[PDB]
Amino acid sequence: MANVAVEFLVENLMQLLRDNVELISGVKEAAESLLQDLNDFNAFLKQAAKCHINENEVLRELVKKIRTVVNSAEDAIDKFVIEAKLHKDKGVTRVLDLPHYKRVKEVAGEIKAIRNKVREIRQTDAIGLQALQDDDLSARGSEERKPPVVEEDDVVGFDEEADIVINRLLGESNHLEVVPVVGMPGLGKTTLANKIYKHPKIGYEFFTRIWVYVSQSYRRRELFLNIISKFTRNTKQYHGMCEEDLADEIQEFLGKGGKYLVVLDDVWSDEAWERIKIAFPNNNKPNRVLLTTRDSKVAKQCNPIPHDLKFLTEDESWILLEKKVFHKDKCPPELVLSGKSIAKKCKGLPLAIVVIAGALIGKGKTPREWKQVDDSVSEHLINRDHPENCNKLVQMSYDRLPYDLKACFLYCSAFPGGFQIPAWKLIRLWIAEGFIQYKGHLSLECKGEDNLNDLINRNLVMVMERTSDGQIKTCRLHDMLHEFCRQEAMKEENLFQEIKLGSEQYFPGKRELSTYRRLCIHSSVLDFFSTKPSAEHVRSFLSFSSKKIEMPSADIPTIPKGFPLLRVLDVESINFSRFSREFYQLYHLRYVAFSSDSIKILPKLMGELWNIQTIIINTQQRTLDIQANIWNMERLRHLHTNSSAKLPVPVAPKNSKVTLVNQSLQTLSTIAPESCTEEVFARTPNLKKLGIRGKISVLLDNKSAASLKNVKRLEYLENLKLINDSSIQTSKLRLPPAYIFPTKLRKLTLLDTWLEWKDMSILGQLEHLEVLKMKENGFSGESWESTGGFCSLLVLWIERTNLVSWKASADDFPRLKHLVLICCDNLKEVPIALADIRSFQVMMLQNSTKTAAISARQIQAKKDNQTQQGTKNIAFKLSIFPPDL
Amino acid sequence: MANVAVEFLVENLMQLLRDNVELISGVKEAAESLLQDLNDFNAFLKQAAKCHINENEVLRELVKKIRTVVNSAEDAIDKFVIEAKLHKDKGVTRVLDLPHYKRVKEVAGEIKAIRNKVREIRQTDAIGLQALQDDDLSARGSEERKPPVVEEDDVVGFDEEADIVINRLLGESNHLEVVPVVGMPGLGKTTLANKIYKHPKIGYEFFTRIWVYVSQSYRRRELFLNIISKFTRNTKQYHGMCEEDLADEIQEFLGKGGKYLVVLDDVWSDEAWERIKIAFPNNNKPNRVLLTTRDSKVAKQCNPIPHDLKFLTEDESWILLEKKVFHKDKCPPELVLSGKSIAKKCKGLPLAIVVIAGALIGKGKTPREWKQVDDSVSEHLINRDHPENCNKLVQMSYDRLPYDLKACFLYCSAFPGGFQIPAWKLIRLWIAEGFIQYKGHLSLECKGEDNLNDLINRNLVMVMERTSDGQIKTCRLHDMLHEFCRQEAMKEENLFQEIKLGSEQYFPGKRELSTYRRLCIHSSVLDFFSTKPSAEHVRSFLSFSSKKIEMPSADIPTIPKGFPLLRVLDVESINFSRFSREFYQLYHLRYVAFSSDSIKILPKLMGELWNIQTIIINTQQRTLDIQANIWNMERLRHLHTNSSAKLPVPVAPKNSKVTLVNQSLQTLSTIAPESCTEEVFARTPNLKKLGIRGKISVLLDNKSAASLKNVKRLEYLENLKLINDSSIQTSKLRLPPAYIFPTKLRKLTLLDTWLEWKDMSILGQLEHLEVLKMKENGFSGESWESTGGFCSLLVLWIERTNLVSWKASADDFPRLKHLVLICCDNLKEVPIALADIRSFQVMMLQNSTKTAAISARQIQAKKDNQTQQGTKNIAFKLSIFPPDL
Ligand SMILES: O=P(O)(O)O[C@H]1[C@@H](OP(=O)(O)O)[C@@H](OP(=O)(O)O)[C@@H](OP(=O)(O)O)[C@@H](OP(=O)(O)O)[C@@H]1OP(=O)(O)O
Ligand SMILES: O=P(O)(O)O[C@H]1[C@H](OP(=O)(O)O)[C@@H](OP(=O)(O)O)[C@H](OP(=O)(O)O)[C@@H](OP(=O)(O)O)[C@H]1OP(=O)(O)O
Ligand SMILES: Nc1ncnc2c1ncn2[C@@H]1O[C@H](COP(=O)(O)OP(=O)(O)O)[C@@H](O)[C@H]1O
Ligand SMILES: Nc1ncnc2c1ncn2[C@@H]1O[C@H](COP(=O)(O)OP(=O)(O)O)[C@@H](O)[C@H]1O
Repeated sequence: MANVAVEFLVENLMQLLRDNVELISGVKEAAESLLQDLNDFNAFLKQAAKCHINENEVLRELVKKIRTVVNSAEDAIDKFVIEAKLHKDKGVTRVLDLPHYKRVKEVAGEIKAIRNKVREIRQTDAIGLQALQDDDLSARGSEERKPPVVEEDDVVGFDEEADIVINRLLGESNHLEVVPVVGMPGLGKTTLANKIYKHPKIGYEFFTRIWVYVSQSYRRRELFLNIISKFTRNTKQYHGMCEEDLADEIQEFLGKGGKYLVVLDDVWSDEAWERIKIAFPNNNKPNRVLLTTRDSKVAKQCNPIPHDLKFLTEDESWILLEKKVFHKDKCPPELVLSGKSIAKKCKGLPLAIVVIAGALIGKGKTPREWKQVDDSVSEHLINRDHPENCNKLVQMSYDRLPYDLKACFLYCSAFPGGFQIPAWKLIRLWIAEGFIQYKGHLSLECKGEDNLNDLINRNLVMVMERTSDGQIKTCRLHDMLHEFCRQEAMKEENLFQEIKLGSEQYFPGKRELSTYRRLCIHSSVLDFFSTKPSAEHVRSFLSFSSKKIEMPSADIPTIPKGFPLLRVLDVESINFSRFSREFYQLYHLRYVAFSSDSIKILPKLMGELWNIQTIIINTQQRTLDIQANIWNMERLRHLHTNSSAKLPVPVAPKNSKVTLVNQSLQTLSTIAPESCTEEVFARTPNLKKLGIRGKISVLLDNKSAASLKNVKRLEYLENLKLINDSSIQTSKLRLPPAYIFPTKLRKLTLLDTWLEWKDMSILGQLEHLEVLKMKENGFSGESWESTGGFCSLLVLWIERTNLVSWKASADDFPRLKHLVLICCDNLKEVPIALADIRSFQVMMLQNSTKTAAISARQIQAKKDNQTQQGTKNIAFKLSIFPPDL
Repeated sequence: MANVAVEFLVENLMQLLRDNVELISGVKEAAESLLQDLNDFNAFLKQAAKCHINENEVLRELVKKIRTVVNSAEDAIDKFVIEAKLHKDKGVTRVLDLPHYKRVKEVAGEIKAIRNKVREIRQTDAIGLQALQDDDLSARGSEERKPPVVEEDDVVGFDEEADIVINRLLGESNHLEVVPVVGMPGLGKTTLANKIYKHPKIGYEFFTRIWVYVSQSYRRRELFLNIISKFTRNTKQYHGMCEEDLADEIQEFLGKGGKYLVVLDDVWSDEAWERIKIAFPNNNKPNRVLLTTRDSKVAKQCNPIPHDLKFLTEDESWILLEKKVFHKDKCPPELVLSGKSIAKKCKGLPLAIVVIAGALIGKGKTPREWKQVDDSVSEHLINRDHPENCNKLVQMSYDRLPYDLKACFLYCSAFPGGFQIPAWKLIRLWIAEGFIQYKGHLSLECKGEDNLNDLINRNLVMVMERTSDGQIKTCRLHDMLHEFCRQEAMKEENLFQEIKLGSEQYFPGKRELSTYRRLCIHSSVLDFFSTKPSAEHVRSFLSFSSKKIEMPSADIPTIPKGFPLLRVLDVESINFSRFSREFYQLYHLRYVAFSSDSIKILPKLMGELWNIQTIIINTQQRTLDIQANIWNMERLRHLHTNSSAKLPVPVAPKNSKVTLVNQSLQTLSTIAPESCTEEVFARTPNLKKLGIRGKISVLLDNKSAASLKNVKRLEYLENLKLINDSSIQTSKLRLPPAYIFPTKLRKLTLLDTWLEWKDMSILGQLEHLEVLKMKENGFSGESWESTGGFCSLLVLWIERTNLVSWKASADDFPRLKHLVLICCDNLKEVPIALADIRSFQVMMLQNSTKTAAISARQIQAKKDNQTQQGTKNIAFKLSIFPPDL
C-alpha cells in the first residue's frame, strides 16, 4: 500500500530535519515543502482507501504516480544526505564550498525539480478530493485482540486415517518398509503424520524417532548432518566428511538404537526417495519409515500401495468451522445456517474452511457479514480441482486485513520456501523496514509480537516451535499461502523481487535491476556477486541460506559499491574476513547482520553510522573487543553477540553539557563481566535483557566489582543469564542476597557456575521469576531440600548435574506447570509431593535413572485418579526418556 | 487491612538497604532478618484473607499482635535512621565514636529485641498453617474494568416532582418566596433540584442563576464571598468589607441582573436560613429561591407548605437497577426474577438500589451471585425508615472490594464533609501514602485514575465536575457513605483519627496522642497548636480548611518538633512566613505542600530531604527562585508552583561518572522562560507536562527561538502551557514550524501571546492535539480563515479576543465535539458550515454578539432537522449563557 512508503518517507524527513540541521541546511525550504505535501498525500490516500478504488478507474488512475513522484523524492533526498555527509568528511572550511557544493546542489537541483513536481500533482489531487470524501464504508471502531493460547490441538474426524496408518505399520518382521500418503495440498497429510509421530503407541513401539522435513528444495547432505546431530553433540567434525561415509555413519548410529521410525515430509520426486533411503539400514528388524506426499507417481514407485487421504465430511466441516471461529464457546443459533452453508461451500477442505474461519473472525459475528461471506464463497469455489480456487478464497480473506498486516504478510513471504522463520529476527526486520509505526504506549517489540499473534489467529501463518515460556519461537507459511503472497508482492506492489536462477538464464542487466527496491537471493550468491552488479535504488538485501559461504578476498567491495543506498543488510549466512572503507561509507544502514571467523575488533569507524538500530555478529574467538562509541549511536536498540563482548569505557562530553544516556536500548546479548560496572548500567535505564559471558567469578567476588550488586540499578530488567567460560573450579561461588536483584526478573539462566544447592533459597525468595534454567552443571551437589519461596515459578529446568537426593513438600511449588529433568543420571527419585499440585501438567525426564521413571509413572497414576475424582483438573501428560520406562 | 502496612514497610526497608548502605550498616543483619520475616507475614495474611476473617474470632485474634510488632519495628527503624543521619551531619570521622552511636546502637538494641520478637512470632505463626491449607474461597481470575462514560444521565421516574415544582414556582409574580423540598436522605432532593436548575424553562425565565451548596458545616461569609464572586470579576474590593456589606453588595449585583433563581442545598437548621436570607434583595420581582432539606421543621419555618418528595415505585426501582448494572444493554432473562425481587426488597430507595447495582457489578452476572445477594438483602433491610438499614447495605457492597480499594475508599473520608476533593491532589496523596503499589506497566498516576474510575462505577463516589476533555476534576462522598467510612476507619482499622473541636471536645493528652497514626484537624488548628502537642508516632497530618490561616511567628517550630516522624504534610490552608531549622531534619518527608506570601527562595537545605516525591508551593510573589538541588533528589516526581520558577543551573559530578538524569520526574508547573534549555530538558526524559510563565518573547523570538526548539526533545510531552506576564505588546510573535513540536502533544494553552491569526495554520498541522485553549487575547486579529489541519481536535476554546470575521468549511474540523466561545465581544458571524460536522454536539457562547446567537439557533435547527432525517447522530445540545442573546 502506498500509505506505508508515504509514512516512512515523512517520518525519515522529519527525523532528519529535527535531528541534523547541518546536512539538510542548503535545502531547508524544500524539505519543509515536501513535508507538508507528503502529509497531504497521506491524508488523500487514506480517504481513497475508505472507498473501493478497484470499483472506479479514475481512483485507480489517481493512485498511480502518487508512488513514483514519492519514490523520486526519496531518492534525491538520500543522495543529497550521503553527499553532504561526505562533504563533512571533506572538512571544507571554506565559506563558499563552490567545488562539489555544486554537486550536492546538483542533487539539490533535482530536489528542487522534485519539489516543483510535488507542488504540481498536489494541485490536481486537490481536484477530486471533495468528490472522494462524499463516499465511505466500514465506519467502525478498533477492538482489542488476544494472545493465541493453544486451542483445538485435537484433529476433527481424522482418527480413521491415524488408526489405519498405525495399523499398517509393523506387518512383516525384518523388513524396511515405507508408508506413502497422498492427497491434494491443504488436506492435512502433515497434520495426520504429526498425530501419528505423537501417538503414545508409536513412542512405545520404536525407541528412536526422528522428524525430518524434505521439500523440493531439500538438500541431501545438510539433512544427513542434522540427523547425525540427533544422536551426538557436534557436527563440525562431519562438515569435513563425504555424504556416502556420512550415510554410513547415520546407518551405524540408527542401527545401534534398536528399532527406528523416521518421518520424511512432502517428498516431490522419486529420485529424492531413492537418494535419501541409503542412510536407513535394512538390518532385518521391524523398522517403519513414514513419507507423505502430493504426487501419485512417487508414492506408487516407493511402494505399490499408497494410502490416499480423505476429505472432511459435511458434519466434520461444520464442527471445524465452529471450533475455529468460536474457539471454546459455542455458536449462537442465528448464524448456524450461514455457517453450515459455508461449510458445505468448502467441500470439506480443511485449508479452505480454516482460512474462511479466519475471514469470519476478521469480519465479525453479525448476520450481514455471514450472508455476504456465504455469497462470496458460493461465487469463488465453482470449481474443485483448480488450486486457484484456494487462491481466490485466501484473497477474499486477505482483503479485510489492515494495510499494516498486509505489508507484514507479504514481507513474511520473502523467506525461502521451507525456511523456518526465527521470530525475533522477523520482528526486528519488520521494525527496521518501517512497517510498524509508533501508536500508543507499547514498546515496538510488543506491538510486533501482537501483530504476529494476530496473523497466527486468522490461520494465515502456522506456528512450528514454541518456547519454555509458552511464547512463539519459529513460524512459517503454508505452500499455497507462500505462492499467493509471492506472486502478489512481485507482480502488483513491487514490494521486492527475487533473483533465483533457473537453468540457461542470466542475472538481469543494469537496466532491469534499476527498477528494484529489494532483493532476495537464496541460491548461488557468489555467482551473482562475481558479475559486479550495480543498482543505485536497492534499499534492502536479504540472503537466507542454509550453509555458510566464504567471501573471496577480491570480492568484498562489491556490496558497498554496488548498492550505496542500503538500509537492511542480512547476510548472516555469508562469512566475512574483513570490511572495506565503502562499508563505513554506508550512512543509511539501519539493520546490519553478518558472520565472521577471524574478527576480534569492531573498528571505530563503524560508530560513524549514525542510524544503526540493530547489530548481530558471529565470531569464533571467545572475546570480541568493541571500539566503536556505542554511546555515540543515539538510536541503537540491540547489540547481539555470541562471544563475550568488551564494551568501550564510557566518558561524558567535556565541553558539552549533554549527557550520553540512551533511552532506547533494550539488549546487550553477551557482555564481558569486566564491563558490568556502575557507569555501563547508568547509561541503559530501560534495559530489559542482559547477558554476561566470561568468568562469572569476577562478578561474584566482592573485590573487583560488586557486579551482581551493580545489577540492582536496572529497574525494568526482566531476563538475565550468567554464562561461565572458565572450565576450572578455582573456588566456590556464592550468590548475593535476594534484595540485590531487580523486582521484575522473570527468567534466569546459569551454566557452569557450579553453585551449591543450599543457595536455592535465595532464588526461592525472588517473587516474579517464572522460569529457571540451569544447564551444564550449574548447581553442584548431592543433597537439595526445598525450603519454599518459588511462588510463581512456572517451569523448572535441570540439566547435567550430579544431584542425588531431592526432598520437598507440595507447598514448595504452588504454580508449577512444567518440569524438565535432562541428563540427570545420578538422581534417585523425585519427591511424590509434586503429585499434589493441581497445575502440574507436563513433565519430562531425559537420560535419567529408571527409579525416577517408576516414581514418575506413580505420579501420573496419582494425577489420573485425581482427575477421575471429579476435580476440574487440566489434563495430564507425562514424558520419560527410556523407551522401556 | 494489615497487608497494606506490611507491604509498605517491606518496600521501604528494601529501598533503605539498597540505596543507603551506610545508614543501616550497623544493623543490616537485623534488617535482612526482618525483611524475610515481613515477606513471610505478607504471605500468611494473604492466606488468612482467603478464608473468611470477619466471621471468625480466632482469625481476628491471630491477626492482632502482628500489627503491633510491625509498628514497633517501624518506629525503631525510623528513630535509628534519623539519629544516624544526624550522625552523618556530625561528620564524626572517628572509627569508634561511642557517644550518640552507643545510644543509636542501643536503638539498634531495640531493633534487635524487636527482631527477636518478630522471630518469636515467626515461630508461632507457622503453627496454625495446617488449617489455612484446607480453606480457600473466591478462587478466580482478574478481568479488566472500563472507563466511566456517562450512564443513566436521565433520572428514572423523577420527572413528576420536577413538574409539580416547576408548575408551583412563578405563581405569585413580584415576590421573593422560598420553595422547600423534603425527603429522607438518599432519596434525591439534590438530583431533582439539579434537574430543575438545568431545565430549559428555568434558564429561559430568570436570567441570573446561582448554585450554592449548603450544609450544617456551612460558613456564611464564605457563602457570600462565593455568591458575589459568581457575578463579579474582581473580589479584591469586597474582600476587606464587612459581612453585612457583603450582603449589601450581593443585593445590588443580584438586582442588576433582573430576575434570579438561587439554589441552596441541604439546609439543616432554621437559624441557618434566618441568618442567610438578608443578602437576597426582595426587590418586588418575580424572583425565586429553591431549598431542599432532610428535616421537616426548618422546611415549615421557611414556608408553611413544603412539597414532600416521593419514593420510586417498584417499576422505577427495577428500571433503575437494570440501567445501573447493564448501562445500555438489556438484562439476560434468567436474572430478571432475581433483579426484580431485589428491587422490590429495596422499597424504592434510589440510594439502596444504586448501591446494590454496584455490588452486583462487583460480584458478577451469574445466577448464584444474584441468589446470594438477594438472600442477603432480604436479611439486611428488615426495618424501613431507620438509617442503619442503609449502612448495612453499604457494608455488603464494601465487603467485596479488593483490599487495595478498601484503603482508598476509607481514605476518601479523611476530607471534611462538604469538601469537593481535587482529583489530582487525591491521587498524589494516595501515591505518597503507599496505597498504590507498582503493578504492571501503567504509570502510578494512570493506575490511580483507574482506581478512582472504578470507585465511581460502583456508585460509592459521586462525581461533581468534569474537565473540558471529559475527565474527572473533583468528587465527593454522599453523606451516609461518609459517615459509614468515618466510623469504620476511626474505630476498627485505626487508619486515622479526627480531632473536631466541638463545644465540649478538648485536645487529648500526650498519652492518647501516643496511639494515633494520622490526624485530621479541619477546625481551629492554631488553637490545637497553641498547646504544643507531642506525639512521636504521627506519620501523616492533614488540614483541609476553606479559609487561609496565618501562622504566628512563635509557633513555626511546633509542627516539626512535635511530630519528628512525618511522612505526608498537607497544610496548603496555612500561610507560612518562613521555615525554622527543624523542617530540614524531617528526613522522612514524602509529600509536602504549603502556602506563603513572602517566600522567594527555596533554601538549599531543602535539598537535604532525600525522599521528597511531591512539592506544592502557593506563593503570591511573581517570581520564585529555587536553590535546592532538584537534580540531587532522586525520587522527585512532581514540582508545582505559581511564580515563574527559576531552576538551578545543572552541573555534572566532576570526580564521579554519575549522571544526574531523573527517570521519574513528570511535571514542572511554571518554569521561567530563561531556564528552558537543552541542559535542563536533557535531564527530564519522561516529562509529560511542562509550563512556562514569564516573558514568552524570549521563547518565541525566532532569533532566540532555540527555546521551543529545545522543547522539541521531550518525546513523551503531552501538555504544554505558554503564559505571559508582561502587559506590553512590545513586538509581534511567530510560532516556529510544526516539525519542532513533539508528536504526541494533546493539549495546548496560550495566554497573552497576542499572535496573528494566520499562524493557526501551524497548529493545524499538529496531528494528535485534542484541546486548544487560548485565553486573554492569545491570538490577536480581525480576520481568520480556516485552512484545514485540525484532524483530531475535540474542543476549541476562544476567550477575550477582538476577532470579527471567521471563515471555514465543514472539512476544516472533521471531529469537533465541543466549541467554547467566551468574551468574544467583537465577533459578528459563526460560519454555518459548522452545522455540517456530525461530531459537533455541545456548543456554548458567552458574552458574544447577538448575531452569533441567531446563527447558533439556526445551527441547532439544522442539526435537529438532520437527526430528524433518520441519521444516527449523537443528540445535539446548544447553550447560550445569557438567554436574551
Ligand atoms: O486540569 P483542569 O481540571 O482541566 O484545569 C484546567 C487547567 O489545568 P491543566 O491545564 O493543567 O490540565 C488549569 O489548572 P492548573 O493546571 O493550574 O491546576 C487552570 O487554568 P490555568 O492554566 O490558567 O491555571 C483551569 O482550572 P481553573 O478553572 O480552576 O482555573 C483549567 O480548568 P478546566 O478544567 O476547565 O480546563
Ligand atoms: O526457548 P527460549 O524461550 O527461546 O529460551 C532460550 C533463549 O531464548 P530467549 O532468551 O530469547 O528467550 C536463547 O536465546 P538466544 O541465546 O539465541 O538469544 C537460546 O539460546 P541459548 O542456549 O544460548 O540460551 C535458547 O536456545 P537453546 O538452549 O536450544 O540453544 C532458548 O531455549 P531453547 O532451548 O528452548 O531454544
Ligand atoms: N483434520 C483437520 N481438522 C482441522 N484442521 C486441519 C485438519 N487437517 C489439516 N488442518 C489444517 O490444515 C493446515 C495444515 O496443513 P496441511 O494440510 O497439513 O498441509 P499438507 O496437507 O499440504 O502437508 C492447518 O491450518 C490445519 O489447521
Ligand atoms: N431516579 C433517581 N432519583 C434519585 N437519584 C437517583 C436516581 N437514579 C439514580 N440516582 C442516583 O442516586 C444518587 C443519590 O441521590 P442524591 O440525589 O445524592 O440523594 P439526596 O438528593 O437525597 O441527597 C445520585 O448520585 C443519583 O445519581
